Amino acid sequence: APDTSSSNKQNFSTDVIYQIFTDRFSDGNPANNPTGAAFDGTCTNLRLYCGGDWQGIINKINDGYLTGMGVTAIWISQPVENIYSIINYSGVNNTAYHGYWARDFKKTNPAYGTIADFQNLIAAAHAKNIKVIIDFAPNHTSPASSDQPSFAENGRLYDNGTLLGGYTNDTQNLFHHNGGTDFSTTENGIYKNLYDLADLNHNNSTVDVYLKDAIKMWLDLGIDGIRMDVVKHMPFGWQKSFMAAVNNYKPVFTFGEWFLGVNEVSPENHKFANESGMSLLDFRFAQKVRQVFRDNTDNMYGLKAMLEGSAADYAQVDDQVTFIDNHDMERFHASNANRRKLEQALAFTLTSRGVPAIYYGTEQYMSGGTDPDNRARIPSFSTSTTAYQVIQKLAPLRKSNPAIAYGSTQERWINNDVLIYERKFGSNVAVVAVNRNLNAPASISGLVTSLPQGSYNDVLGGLLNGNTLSVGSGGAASNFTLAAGGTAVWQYTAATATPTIGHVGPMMAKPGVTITIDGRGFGSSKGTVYFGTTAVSGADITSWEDTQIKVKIPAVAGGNYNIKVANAAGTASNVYDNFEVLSGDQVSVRFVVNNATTALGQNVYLTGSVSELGNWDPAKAIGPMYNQVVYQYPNWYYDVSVPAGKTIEFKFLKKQGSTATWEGGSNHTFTAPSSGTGTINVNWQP
Ligand SMILES: OC[C@H]1O[C@H](O[C@H]2[C@H](O)[C@@H](O)[C@@H](O[C@H]3[C@H](O)[C@@H](O)[C@H](O)O[C@@H]3CO)O[C@@H]2CO)[C@H](O)[C@@H](O)[C@@H]1O
Ligand SMILES: OC[C@H]1O[C@H](O[C@H]2[C@H](O)[C@@H](O)[C@@H](O)O[C@@H]2CO)[C@H](O)[C@@H](O)[C@@H]1O
Ligand SMILES: OC[C@H]1O[C@H](O[C@H]2[C@H](O)[C@@H](O)[C@@H](O)O[C@@H]2CO)[C@H](O)[C@@H](O)[C@@H]1O
Ligand SMILES: OC[C@H]1O[C@H](O[C@H]2[C@H](O)[C@@H](O)[C@H](O)O[C@@H]2CO)[C@H](O)[C@@H](O)[C@@H]1O
Ligand SMILES: [Ca+2]
Ligand SMILES: [Ca+2]
Ligand SMILES: [Ca+2]
Repeated sequence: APDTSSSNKQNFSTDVIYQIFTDRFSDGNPANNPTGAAFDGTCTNLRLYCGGDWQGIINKINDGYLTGMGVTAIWISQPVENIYSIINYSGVNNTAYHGYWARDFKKTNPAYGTIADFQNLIAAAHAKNIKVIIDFAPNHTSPASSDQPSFAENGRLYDNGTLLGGYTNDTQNLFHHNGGTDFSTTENGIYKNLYDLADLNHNNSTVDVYLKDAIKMWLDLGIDGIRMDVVKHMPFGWQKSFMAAVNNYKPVFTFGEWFLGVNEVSPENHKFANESGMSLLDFRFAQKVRQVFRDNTDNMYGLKAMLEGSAADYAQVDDQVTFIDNHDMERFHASNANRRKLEQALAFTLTSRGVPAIYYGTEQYMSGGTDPDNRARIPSFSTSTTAYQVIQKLAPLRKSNPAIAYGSTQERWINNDVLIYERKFGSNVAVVAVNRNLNAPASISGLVTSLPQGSYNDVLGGLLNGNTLSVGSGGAASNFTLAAGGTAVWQYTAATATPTIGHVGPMMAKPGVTITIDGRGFGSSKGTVYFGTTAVSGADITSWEDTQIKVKIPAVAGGNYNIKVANAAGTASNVYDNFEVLSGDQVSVRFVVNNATTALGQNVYLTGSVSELGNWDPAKAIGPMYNQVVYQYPNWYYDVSVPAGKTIEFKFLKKQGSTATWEGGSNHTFTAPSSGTGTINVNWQP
C-alpha cells in the first residue's frame, strides 16, 4: 500500500487530524446519556455531560461532514471508563465528560458507548479511510482525597471490574503520596499529584504491567495512533519502556502533550521528543502562531525563527503535531476579531511541516475562553464557512503533494508582516505566501523559488485573496501584489526519479519488528535497506513499492542508526537518522545511587554496558538524575528503560557540561527483571 493509505499507522504526516471532544460533538445515541445532575442536553452547563458519543462520530463520518472537509484522521477523548462521581468544586458540579478521570483502563466510558460501539467506530472510520487516535492518560486515575475517602471515587483503579486499590490505605503503593506539584521543577511535577488527581506509581510492578496490558487491548481494537496525556508528568524512562511495549507489539503513531508557554523553548522537551519513542504536540509552533497571527506579540521574523529552530532541535520535526488551539487554551478566534486571522493561521498550519491537528469547531469560528468555555457543543455542521473551505482545499495537499507532508522548509521572502516559505521534497514543491497585515498590501519583488517556469493558480482559488504567480527561468517570480490579509499557495508535483525517504516509523524498536519507510522514488522492485552499514534485502523486506517499504529490523546490536535505502538499480537515497534499535524487550528500572556529592551545576548521570545506557559514552549517559522527591541529595535516582532480563554493568558520573568524573572501583552489576519493574540501590564508589 502507498504511504498515504489509511492503513498506515506509523505515519500521520500526510494526514490532517480533527480533534474531537466526544461529549461536545454529536449525540448519536440518547439512550447512553448520563442522567440527573450529571447531564444537560442543552449543553449550557459546560461542566456536565452533554450527550456527545461514538455513534454521533460515526454519523458525522457517514454523512460526509469530515470527509468533505478533508479530515483524514480523528483524535477522540480517552475511551476508558471514567468515574461516575459528580464533583462539587466550590459550589460548582463537575463530571468526567472530558474523559480524563479514568477508573478502569480496560473498559469503555458507557456515555461514549460500549466496546461494540468502539468497534463500529473503528470500522466506520476505516471504511472512509479515516484513522482513529485515542487519548490515553496513564499518569493518573481521578480526583481523590487521602484523608477523606468518601470524596469522589477515591481515585480508585479497577482492572476490568476487579478493584486493584484506591488512594486511601494505598498499602500496595499503587499511587504516589508525595503531595501536590507546584510545577517548580520537572522532578516535582512528575512524582507529585497534578492538582488532586491520584498520581499513579509506574515503579509499582502491578501498575506497570496493568497499563501495558491495557494499551494492548486498544491496539487490538484497531486504533491507529495514541495521544499521551501530560507526558512531562510521568517518568521519561518509564514512558520509553511504555513506547517500546507498544512498538515491539503493534506500533502506532504516538504523540504526547508537553505544554510550553509563550516564548518557551525547552531543551528537555526536545530531548524527550528525540529519545522517548514518541513525538509531541508542537506547542512551540502553536504559541508562536498565536503571537504572530492572533495576539500580535511577535512578527514573521519570529515565525521564521521558530520554523528554522524547531527544524534543528527536533530530530523528527515532521512527527510533531501542530495546532492553533485546543481544549486547554482560549479558542483562536475571538468574537470581535477578523475571521481572516483564524483562516490564515489555519492555512499556515495545513501547509507547514509536521502533523496538523484541528480542534473541532474551529471551522465554525467557535469562540470561547479557557476551560470549560472552549468546549462548547459544535453549533453547526455547515460546509459553507470560509474556514471549512480553506481546510477542504489544503488538507488534501498533504496526500497529493509530498513536499507538504515531508518537505524541508525555507524562507524565500520576508518582512514584519509577510512570510513566503517553500516546502520541497524530490520533484515536488509548494510555495506559500502569507500577509498578516489586514490593512496593508505588500509589493513582492525578488521572490525566487524552485518552481518550474510557468503560471501557477492559487490553490486557494483566491478564497483568501491569493493571486496567480508567474515564474520565469531560474525560479524567479515576476513582481506581484500580495493583498492585505492575502494568503496564497502555489505548487508543482511530478514523479521523483531518485529514492527519497520522507518518513520512518516507528523510530524505536527491537530486531524483528517491522518498520515503515515512506517517501518517493523507491521503485516497484525490491531494493536494499540499510541500518547503518548493515544491508537488509530479500525476505526481510516484507513489501516494497515506490512510496512505501515494509522491512524487519535486523538483529544488529542495540544503538542509534542511520536509515537509508537503495533501489533495485543500486541508487542510494538520502539518510534518515536517529533510528534506535533496542537491545530487546524493555522494563522500567529505578536506579538509585547514595552519597553522590556535587557542586552547584554539577549533576549525576548513569552510564552502562548496553545502548539503553549509552554504552559507556558520557555524552550518552542517562540524566541528569533526580535528588528531590523520592530520594534527597546526596542520594540520586532515575527511572530507566533497560533490556529485560539482561545482566548489565554500570557506573555513575558527575558531569558539568561535557566534563565527566567517573565512579572509582569496579562496575556495579545487576540483571534486569524479565518483566515488571525493578529497583537497584547502590553506593557511589569514590
Ligand atoms: O570506555 C569503556 C569502559 O568504560 C568504563 O571505564 C571507566 C572506568 O570505570 C573509570 O574508572 C575510568 O577509568 C580511569 C581510571 O580511573 C584511571 O586510573 C586510569 O588512569 O584511566 C582510566 C580511563 O582510561 O574511566 C573509564 C573510561 O575510560 C567501564 O567501567 C568499563 O567497563 C568500560 O569498558
Ligand atoms: O532575491 C533573493 C532574495 O529573496 C528574498 O529577499 C527579499 C526580502 O526578504 C524582502 O524583505 C525584500 O527585501 O526583497 C528581497 C528580494 O529582493 C530572500 O529573503 C533572500 O534570502 C534572497 O536572497
Ligand atoms: O536538585 C537539583 C540540583 O541538584 C544539585 O544540587 C545540589 C548541589 O550540587 C549540592 O552542592 C548541594 O548544594 O545540594 C544541591 C541540591 O539540593 C545540582 O548540582 C544542581 O545543579 C541541581 O539543580
Ligand atoms: O480534573 C482536572 C482537569 O482534568 C482535565 O484536564 C486535562 C487536560 O484537558 C489535558 O489536555 C491534559 O493533558 O491533562 C489534564 C488532566 O488530565 C480536564 O480537561 C479539566 O477540565 C480538569 O479541570
Ligand atoms: Ca449519547
Ligand atoms: Ca505523575
Ligand atoms: Ca532527522
